[PDB]
Amino acid sequence: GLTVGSLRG
Amino acid sequence: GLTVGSLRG
Amino acid sequence: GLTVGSLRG
Amino acid sequence: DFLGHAENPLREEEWARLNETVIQVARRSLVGRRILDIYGPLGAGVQTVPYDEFQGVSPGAVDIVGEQETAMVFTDARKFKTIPIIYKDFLLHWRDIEAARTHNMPLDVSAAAGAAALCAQQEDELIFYGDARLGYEGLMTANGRLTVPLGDWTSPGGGFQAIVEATRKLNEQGHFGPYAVVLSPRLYSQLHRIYEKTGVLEIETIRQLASDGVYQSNRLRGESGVVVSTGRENMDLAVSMDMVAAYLGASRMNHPFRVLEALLLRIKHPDAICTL
Amino acid sequence: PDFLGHAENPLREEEWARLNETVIQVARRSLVGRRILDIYGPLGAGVQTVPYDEFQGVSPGAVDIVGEQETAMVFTDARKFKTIPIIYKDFLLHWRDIEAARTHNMPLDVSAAAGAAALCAQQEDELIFYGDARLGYEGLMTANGRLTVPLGDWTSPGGGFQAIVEATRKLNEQGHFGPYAVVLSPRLYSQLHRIYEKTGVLEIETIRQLASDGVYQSNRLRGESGVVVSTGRENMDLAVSMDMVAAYLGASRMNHPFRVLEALLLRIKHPDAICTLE
Amino acid sequence: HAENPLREEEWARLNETVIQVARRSLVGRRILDIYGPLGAGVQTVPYDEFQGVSPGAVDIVGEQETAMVFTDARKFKTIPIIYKDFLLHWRDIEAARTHNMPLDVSAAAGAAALCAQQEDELIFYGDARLGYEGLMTANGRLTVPLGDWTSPGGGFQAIVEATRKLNEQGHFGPYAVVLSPRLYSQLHRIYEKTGVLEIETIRQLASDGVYQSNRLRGESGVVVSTGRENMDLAVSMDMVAAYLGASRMNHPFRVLEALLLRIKHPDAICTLE
Repeated sequence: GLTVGSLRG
Repeated sequence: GLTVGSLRG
Repeated sequence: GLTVGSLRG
Repeated sequence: DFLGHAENPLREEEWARLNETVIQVARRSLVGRRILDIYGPLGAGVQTVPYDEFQGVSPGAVDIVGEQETAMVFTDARKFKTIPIIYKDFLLHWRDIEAARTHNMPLDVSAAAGAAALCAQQEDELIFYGDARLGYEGLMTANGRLTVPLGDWTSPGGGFQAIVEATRKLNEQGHFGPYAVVLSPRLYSQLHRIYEKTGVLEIETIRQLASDGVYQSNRLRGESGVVVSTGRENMDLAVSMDMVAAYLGASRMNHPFRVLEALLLRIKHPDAICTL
Repeated sequence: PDFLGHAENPLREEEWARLNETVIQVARRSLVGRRILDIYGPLGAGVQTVPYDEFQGVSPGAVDIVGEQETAMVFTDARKFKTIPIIYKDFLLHWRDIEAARTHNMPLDVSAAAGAAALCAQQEDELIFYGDARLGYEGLMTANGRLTVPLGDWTSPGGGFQAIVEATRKLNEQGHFGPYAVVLSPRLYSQLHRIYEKTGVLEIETIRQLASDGVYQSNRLRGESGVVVSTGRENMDLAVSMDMVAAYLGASRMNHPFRVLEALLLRIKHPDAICTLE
Repeated sequence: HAENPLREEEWARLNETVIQVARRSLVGRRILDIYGPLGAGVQTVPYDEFQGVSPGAVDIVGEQETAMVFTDARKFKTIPIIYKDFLLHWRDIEAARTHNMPLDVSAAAGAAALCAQQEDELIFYGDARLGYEGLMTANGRLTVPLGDWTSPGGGFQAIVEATRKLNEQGHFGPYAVVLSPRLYSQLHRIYEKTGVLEIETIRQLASDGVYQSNRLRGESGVVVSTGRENMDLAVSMDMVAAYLGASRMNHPFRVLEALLLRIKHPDAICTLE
């Protein structure tokens, strides 16, 4: 359900 | 299209 | 749930 | 049902009756469309139209070999103008719609007729006097307007003298065309006198002069009038959207609508207009 | 069976039913706050947090032919979320009592369950009337924003009536004129039942006629103290995520510890629907 | 008055505009792990604090007693909605469907940029009205001074002292450094004689990245021991455009996300003050 999401890295 | 239309003529 | 329940009525 | 935020509270027959009521009231109360040609329905997405403005008349050529340059100069930064939305809102009570479905039946659309009449009066106000904050020129407010004096219409024949002076000043700018006269209701009522005494009611003589028509507009303020040289090249009405009713969604369980149109007056030749 | 130590379940379904019936019966006899409070219903044990809406004042409705008069919306004034505590008491069942119930004494002896259920009910009423004061809960007697009338001379024949009438008058002028309930400490409650010289009528009868939702005695209320509450939903509420139930704690020294527990929170939506007698 | 004024291509264009602006803008999401999409119905999360550090090792042949690792005080925090609303004109939509085509979504880009900078502001300097603590405002914070950052190395020495303090609190491993743009621009200078810039010396000291954030105020920075165990981004719903229903035939939308920053260890944050 993420749109931007995780930006880790 | 036109609904009231031209009333000129 | 509502084992004891409401005692108001 | 009425509980709930339902789009389209009206049936197809009620929508058709609402729309045709709007059309009949607009055809009854629009004077600007009697004297102006329509550039044609551009679609509601067209928001801007070219505003070509011509300052002089350049006549045709007659010669054996057609080597004369005979076009308008078409210079100096061709303008565009935004087509405004002209609109009035009306309200239907939800219990009237619920009565139309079960109890006493015919849905009254008199508020639609009132809003259509006010949208038509706003269109005629835009045609004759423009809009200051949006920068629109009307027929009575166009810059360079050939104005004649309005002299003593309380005597019969003063109206005829005013219209022949107006058409003479229009003749001087090369606008020879079939004229239209729009007057205020005071001036139009003063033309309805048989006391011209060279004949018949003075408005018949004006109707021979004009030949595109003599009209009332109650938008015309005081004792005032306008004589225009009609035709698409002088002025028209750029109608991107003709007059229509749109649902706005329920506000307080009641049903508001908008009678709206999107049109702009394009004065291409301001010297084809003469006021008073 | 009993030699396998940590069995997951030491009771049969009928013994669980007897245990839970005992808990329900003792809690129904013991609880005072649930007679004046509606229940925001069973949220489930996995719901640990409840909305805590607070409403400041009442705005009137509208009378209109077409419904266009634009009255204000009741939504909340300050949305908070408040965690639902666990209210519990432990009891012990001796394992040979379960074995004897399976052989001799066929209904299981649940006296420790009944005592624990009474103590859990007492803790629920203690959280309803006073707060927790460590976990940031407000009781009916400790709600900031409540009203207060002075507790006059209740030894005189008519002081309790004057205090309750003034309390309902102050509740009425805050827009809370509904069925009132009065919860008194046992001292004031017994004082309302007194027969003086040429009494005529007990003061508790007048208070019971004025407080339509009942006049109650709670031993959790301390000293000479009491409370009048406009009793409905939209004033106050009991958010119950899990009602009173017995849970097995796993065996210790072959005996069976259980816990009677509930998870509930008192939600005071309108604090000015409370008038404490102070 | 529809429930949907946009076609699916227009919705896709609007949403990828919002996602592109957010992914280009967000800096807090580069250093914080996510607690998943919780769903819009989840509007409250546990806020564990873990400030107690009992030696913890049983360290016996058998089992002696140490205190269990738990929340020192179990509390919950409400997830705020971060939102910015924008308006599309209806004749613009009708023009995009018939006349000049592409359906300008510049208002969506501006709203998504404002919503992303509000998310970053909530992450670094949390809402004091709503009781949220940011990374720069968390009570229980390690704090090292900047010292002289206008030297050959003053930035690297501040990161060295910050990582020393974080190591002495038992917070190790990949560090992430977020600097204000003044400090981040200062560090593209020569410090060590091999010609490596001071930013890259810090980048081999801070393994999970050195970032700049325009929401950081003045000369300021933060070093974080990154990881889900130390701090978290509880996302109820990620950034999305919602239609609000037609008003005067125009189409108001809102870009919104629901998220909260959970500092589970306020010893894993050292601010460069």
